[PDB]
Amino acid sequence: GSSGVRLWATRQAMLGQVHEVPEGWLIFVAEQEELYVRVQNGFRKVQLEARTPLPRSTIEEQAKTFLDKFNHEAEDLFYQSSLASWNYNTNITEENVQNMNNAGDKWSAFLKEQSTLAQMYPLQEIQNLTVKLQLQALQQNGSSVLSEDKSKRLNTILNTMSTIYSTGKVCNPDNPQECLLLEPGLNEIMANSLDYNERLWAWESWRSEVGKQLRPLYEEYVVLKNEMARANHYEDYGDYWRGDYEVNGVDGYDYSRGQLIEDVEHTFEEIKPLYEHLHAYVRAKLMNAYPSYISPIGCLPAHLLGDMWGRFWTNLYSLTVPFGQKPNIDVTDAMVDQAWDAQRIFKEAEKFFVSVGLPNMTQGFWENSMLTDPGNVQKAVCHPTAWDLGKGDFRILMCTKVTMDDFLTAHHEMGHIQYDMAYAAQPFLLRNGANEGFHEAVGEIMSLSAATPKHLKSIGLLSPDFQEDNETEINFLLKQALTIVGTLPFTYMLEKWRWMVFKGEIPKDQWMKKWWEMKREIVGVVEPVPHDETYCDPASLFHVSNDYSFIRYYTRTLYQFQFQEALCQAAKHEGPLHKCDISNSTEAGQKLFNMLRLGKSEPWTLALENVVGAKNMNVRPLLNYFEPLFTWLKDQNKNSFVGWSTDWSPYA
Amino acid sequence: GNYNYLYRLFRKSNLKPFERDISTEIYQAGSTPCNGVEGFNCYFPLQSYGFQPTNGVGYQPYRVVVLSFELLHAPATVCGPKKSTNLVKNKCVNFNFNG
Repeated sequence: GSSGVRLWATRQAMLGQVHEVPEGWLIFVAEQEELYVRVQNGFRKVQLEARTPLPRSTIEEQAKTFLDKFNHEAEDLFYQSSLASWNYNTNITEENVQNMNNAGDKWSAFLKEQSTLAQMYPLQEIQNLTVKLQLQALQQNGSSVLSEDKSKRLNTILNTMSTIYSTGKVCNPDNPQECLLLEPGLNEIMANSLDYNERLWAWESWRSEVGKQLRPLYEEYVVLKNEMARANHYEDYGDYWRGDYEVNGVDGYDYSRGQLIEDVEHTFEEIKPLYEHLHAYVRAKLMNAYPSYISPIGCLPAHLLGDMWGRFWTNLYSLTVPFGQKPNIDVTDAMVDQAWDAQRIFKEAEKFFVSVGLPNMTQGFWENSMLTDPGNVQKAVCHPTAWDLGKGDFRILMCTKVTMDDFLTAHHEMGHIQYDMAYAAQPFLLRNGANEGFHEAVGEIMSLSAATPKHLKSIGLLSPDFQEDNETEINFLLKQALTIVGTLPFTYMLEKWRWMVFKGEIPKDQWMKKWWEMKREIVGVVEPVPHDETYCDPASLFHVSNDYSFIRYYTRTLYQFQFQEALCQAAKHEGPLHKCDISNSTEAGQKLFNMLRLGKSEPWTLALENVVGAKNMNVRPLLNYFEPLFTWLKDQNKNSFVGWSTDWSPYA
Repeated sequence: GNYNYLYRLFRKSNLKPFERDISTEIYQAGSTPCNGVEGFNCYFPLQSYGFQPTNGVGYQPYRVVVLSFELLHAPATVCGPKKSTNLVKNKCVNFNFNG
């Protein structure tokens, strides 16, 4: 059965000819602009909304044209900006310094103008999710939503703390002119020398010169960060950062900023028993090293963890090794045995990355990127960074040496750029990770797979005769727990600390004390010397002073654990999860590429569901990864009391 | 960036086959009149191509030539190479001298 639509100039003709209209034939009159449907023995009026004045130019069309025009030009401006930064990062020169000064000025002014242009394109009338999301990123004024003076002073205060952190130096009382910067003068001595006094003095001096000075600056920074957060419709600057994780308008995958806090708290609570076992054993090894400085029940000292913030216990791995007589897993000496260099490291990384089924990447990166420090004629930065220069240009900044640590970071760096060009089909705005905890997770998962002994034996890094006993597995698991699981409570709490600092729930005269209270009850670490609120120890973090959200690391850890578990499930791995390798598994790479190509256009919750199968994050891979270590810690906790004590202090 | 080349990103309608559009009119993306200048809902359809030695393989400047062949009532002019064989004599052969 088929029918159509009929028209009449006037309703008088409609009434006369309505008898000849078959059922299913629509009746329309232009005089009254009324629509009717022919029904059994009559016609039923079709409800019509307000008549639009033929708006053939919707905001959607104008926004799409504006977005396309912006993306085409923004690509070029960002491209040349990335080139200049790379040139400076490969050759530090005075002419290079002014290059990003001009490039950054043009890029910033261009970004604010496009943001200004997008301001008259409200998202309510926009139905395209991609268009709405891209313009929302465009309309993000940030510091410019407030007045110019508020933005100018916030930038000046931001520059002040960034400079202070960079120049943070402490001098020995006996030698006034002998002073050491935090990186690497302070960090090297505390990570190498195990002396309690020297570490305590460096910890105390660093927090006295920096904590006291940055306390008024941080409070003013927080106050201003709350000022434009509410101007950006956020209860605090913490909510402003949490807005990235928020997903709105996606049925079945919507995520809220408050949901992130609840899920992060839930994940930490269930993780806590594993962390308590690790903290107990690390404490147990601490009385083994220093019996008169750490209580069997009290919390760990702040300076006796290998990190002055208490971030990583990797420096304590030697001091807290499960078995100090069993040699560790390392094939760096085999690389120089086979005469390998940074070029071979990246070449083997690509061979591993094509063994997992993903296609080989172009030759432009190889000839446009350095893998070793360019001598001494030109100064270059060796920090691990990924260059998403755009226009199909991708580069890696790394002075990679012939070492396993550089081998893993090289794997980490190429995984970063391999995530970058995977979603090249996305527009310029959408050519980014779904969240801040995804780009690092991608580089971490396969670098660990490369570090697996099976991968080393497969490509000859490790001899096939190497024996894989539980002793080496336990030692490897503990090192992973110290480096990865150990930093989780510090990462969760500090972001929790900074969140209510922006919120203002904990008053200023309690922040640091609440931090140390949270360091004891939650982190299980106690400061070695009592201070006052003039100390601003959480602000001594690089990310706090440089305006970086710290939730990225805790989220990335659980994201990478979920990614690794899905990789092993796709590869049908059997046995311990820490020995699971994704090499020579084309299907695993294809499944990873299913979301690598997706990019940030889709919600990150959907991406997480596509990888593992759960829309929400979970700590299930953690238990599977560290089950042999969890049992070992439980067995070895006969003297390691599970947990900590808030009452005990190194000074009390 | 090799910005000599430009591309008609925007046009009022789809171009007909074998048609060249060179007009540099300011494209009106909205209902706001352009008045000969760009701005709100007004952009330049002939955006600039950017080509650099370090650009992506699919983003490199690619020289493309299309050779359409026209056969009409007019006599055929662009013929093929029409290769010729060797020469034999005093032998019963099947020859072909220009048809």
